[PDB]
Amino acid sequence: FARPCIPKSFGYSSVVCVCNATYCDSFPALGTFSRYESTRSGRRMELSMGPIQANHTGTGLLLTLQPEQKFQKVKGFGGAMTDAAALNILALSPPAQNLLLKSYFSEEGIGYNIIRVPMASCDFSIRTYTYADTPDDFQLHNFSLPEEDTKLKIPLIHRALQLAQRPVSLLASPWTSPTWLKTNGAVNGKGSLKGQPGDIYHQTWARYFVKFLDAYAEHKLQFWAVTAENEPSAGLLSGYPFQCLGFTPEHQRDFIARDLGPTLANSTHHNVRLLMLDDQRLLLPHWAKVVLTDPEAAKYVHGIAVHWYLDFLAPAKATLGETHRLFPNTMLFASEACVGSKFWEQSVRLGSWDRGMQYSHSIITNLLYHVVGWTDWNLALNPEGGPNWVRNFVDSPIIVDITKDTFYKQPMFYHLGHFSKFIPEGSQRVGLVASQKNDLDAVALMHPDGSAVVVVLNRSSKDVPLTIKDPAVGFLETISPGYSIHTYLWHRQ
Ligand SMILES: *[C@@H]1O[C@H](CO)[C@@H](O[C@@H]2O[C@H](CO)[C@@H](O[C@H]3O[C@H](CO)[C@@H](O)[C@H](O)[C@@H]3O)[C@H](O)[C@H]2NC(C)=O)[C@H](O[C@@H]2O[C@@H](C)[C@@H](O)[C@@H](O)[C@@H]2O)[C@H]1NC(C)=O
Repeated sequence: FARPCIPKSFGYSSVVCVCNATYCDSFPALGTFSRYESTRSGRRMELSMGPIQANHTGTGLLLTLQPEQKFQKVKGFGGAMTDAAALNILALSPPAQNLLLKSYFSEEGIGYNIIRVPMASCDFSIRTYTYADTPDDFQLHNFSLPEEDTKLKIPLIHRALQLAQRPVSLLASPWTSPTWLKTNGAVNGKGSLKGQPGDIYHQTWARYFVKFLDAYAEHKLQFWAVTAENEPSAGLLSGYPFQCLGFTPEHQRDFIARDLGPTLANSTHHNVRLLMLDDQRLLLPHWAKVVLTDPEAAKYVHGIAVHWYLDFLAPAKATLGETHRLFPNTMLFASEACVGSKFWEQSVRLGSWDRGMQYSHSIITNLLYHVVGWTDWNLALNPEGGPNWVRNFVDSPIIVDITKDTFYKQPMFYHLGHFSKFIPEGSQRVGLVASQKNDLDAVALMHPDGSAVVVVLNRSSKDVPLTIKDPAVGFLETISPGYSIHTYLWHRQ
């Protein structure tokens, strides 16, 4: 049954939806379309229908589908299961925990199909650890998963998979290696692996990845992909305040070529995809050129992961678009995003419409430039945006209010849902052209069954009447209200 949003305002531009132990909000014909609408004024994925008409006339804005122009296939959408997300979720009563996970992972919720999992601690942990902290354990004999994995992350990831109808892909990323493998002997700061790729430090580090995949397999979890390192550029930066491990693109190239690729290929986990970069898109296309023009590294790289944080410095055509033109067979994937990280921003703005529009504007732009997936950061945080051992607080689509056993679903959650619920793995992006200049962001995709989905974000405050033309089925006449977001679905059969 469709239970509606319980709105609550916290003084910002829109409302959150209040969920608790007993209550959370939840969820065509032919010649007919469905519309799902979310507005700043408070509408939350509201369903409505309309006719696909045969003829159309007028000089209004027209968006024409080009279903014969086929682009990338979609891997999917989801978020990260950090220690911080696990702690917050486990601090609710079990019925409330089930409503939180169902929100994300079930068909009654928004159908996430990706989960990013940090390999040992990052800033969103309450302590500083790796899986092999015993000094000079080159053998990795004292390699083990702490309670953070065995009592927190793993059981939650299981509950998620149990609630999913869609098959879920796990993605793993390390922030730092054991400190005895690092030039600087610390989890943070400027510092990289000692020595040079091909050597004992590097074979050990590669072996750790396999050790990690082995331990997760023992608990019956398998990975779709790993990244070669979270934000390699970080550890190049003097003073870096939290867990990091620096690689120049050359160093990453040679690590993948001589150590990490071979070690994964020779393992039971040879089907695991390796993704490179896992950093700002401004580093593209340079990094892809350095890594992929080496045939010894190229043969191990399935794809390129990007983070959104310096987007403003890096227009998508010159970065994502140029990477696709040079390397069309190496998928681009967005693996981390969050709002509220800028020193001047308040970490959590409960009910922020603006932050929701940032998510959807990013997903659309990324999809228009060949990106196959998009992953949020922390699945849930507290009202302060934590916890986080260095107070690097940020926002999250779900905020958990522990002392009240309630959690808030923010507009980011819905802007995300507009994609994740209606764009399953295997969907494919198709062309869409606009009849004239406009302030909308729009993308069209084809489901595996051939049915259409179109998402329209209105970045301006003015209501925009428009028409969507599907070349051999008809016309959808609709209105896109100011600031709103719409998903349209229709069968082309
Ligand atoms: C979990 O959240 C739910 C939904 O928000 C809480 O229950 C709801 O409780 C509200 C008010 O407590 C209730 O309200 C209306 O009717 C009033 C009289 O006509 C009117 O003046 C008022 O403003 C409300 O519009 C609403 O009907 C109800 N929602 C549903 C569908 O249940 C729930 O609360 C607690 O559990 C039940 C038994 C509830 O009715 C309260 O009496 C309880 O204290 C939340 N749980 C907790 C722990 O807060």
